Amino acid sequence: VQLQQSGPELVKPGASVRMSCKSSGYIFTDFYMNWVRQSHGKSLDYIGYISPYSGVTGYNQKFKGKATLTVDKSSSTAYMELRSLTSEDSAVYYCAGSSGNKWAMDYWGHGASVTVSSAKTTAPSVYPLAPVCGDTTGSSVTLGCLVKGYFPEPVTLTWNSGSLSSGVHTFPAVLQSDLYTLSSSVTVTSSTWPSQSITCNVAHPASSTKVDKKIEP
Amino acid sequence: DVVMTQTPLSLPVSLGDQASISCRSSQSLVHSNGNTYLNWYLQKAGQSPKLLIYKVSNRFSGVPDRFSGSGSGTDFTLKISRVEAEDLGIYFCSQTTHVPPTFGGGTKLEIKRADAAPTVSIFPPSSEQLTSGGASVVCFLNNFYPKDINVKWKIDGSERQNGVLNSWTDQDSKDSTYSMSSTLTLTKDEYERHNSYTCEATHKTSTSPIVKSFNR
Repeated sequence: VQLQQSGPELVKPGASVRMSCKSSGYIFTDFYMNWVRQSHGKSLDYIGYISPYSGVTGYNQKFKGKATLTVDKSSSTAYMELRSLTSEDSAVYYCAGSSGNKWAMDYWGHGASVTVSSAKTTAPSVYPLAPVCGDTTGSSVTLGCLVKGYFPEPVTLTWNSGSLSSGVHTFPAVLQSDLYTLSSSVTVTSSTWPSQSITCNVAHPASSTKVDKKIEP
Repeated sequence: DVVMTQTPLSLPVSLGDQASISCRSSQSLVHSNGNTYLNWYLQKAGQSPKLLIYKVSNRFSGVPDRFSGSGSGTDFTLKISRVEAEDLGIYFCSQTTHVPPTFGGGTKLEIKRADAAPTVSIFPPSSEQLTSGGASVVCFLNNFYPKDINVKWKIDGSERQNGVLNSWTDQDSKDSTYSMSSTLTLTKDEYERHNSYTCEATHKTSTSPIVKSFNR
């Protein structure tokens, strides 16, 4: 049983976003469409459920306030509308089908991030973290690249257009205030650097940004 | 709200051990119609949850024989017989007995290995940035084990929090380590206002802190 869900929904605080889940798998199984929230990294909160084949709706009484459930049963579509949004609400939102005695959600949709920020597509500043005097671990010279200030996610940071893979460590993008930040390191033999180009290589494709930045001495 | 409590947070295993996970309730999940509604979910990284076991011992159609659950009333367990690689993920318990449905915190199974001390690196601000009015100092702390570290920044001996940004690797499928970045974002004038910048990693590998500094 398969479930269809919405795009990522970037919005600014005070928004009434709407997501839909139209299932096409569970027809005649007089089942429920479930909605669950997944916080940043792990935590889960139940929002509620709706029966397409009936119109039975119930909510966790604490989401009973920010969400509402709708179903255009014909269209197989049931919608959740998250009104009044604040920064917190930036999370994955999951759809899920349940049938019979189990009282377990066996078919979960694919999810959709509802990222909130009061900023429009700011392209990124990209800076060279040449080992400005960490000096040496003999072998290890670790260089870095600082992508800071973009919005929204994602970026594609290669190092030397794809043939520099081994020793790379890119860290997940976290949001400074409304804007993202990201950095990677690349760790090397004492003879590739400085002698050969280690260019950090950032494309922030949502804002047509492509930037190669050489990490020289 | 019936509070669920899964322990431990991180269960570190090696491949093919047994994995044992506990789930406790703030009261009986036995329903007034004899059924107990305790559910278990796996969420592998980058994917959604999936139904492993509903009603404490029933494998959902398709779950293998190595996952079987047990328990009653308030205390429940999942035992994985031989932890294959495709069993790594977050295991969450849920109770459907009372309204609202509630889930327990989650349990991450990470692969074990020895320790590894963090290879720290401290990075002065880039010239390009100083022209734009900013100064951010980055510490890179690579290839360590376990995932437990303390990083304190100390701008001229005195420590600093206001304005730190931190991010994390999960386990590397090469050498099962963790890595971290800590970016202290200052302003060009705070940077010019001060001289030595310290970055310190406290972790089981040194009793004495791992330190990394520079002066501008």
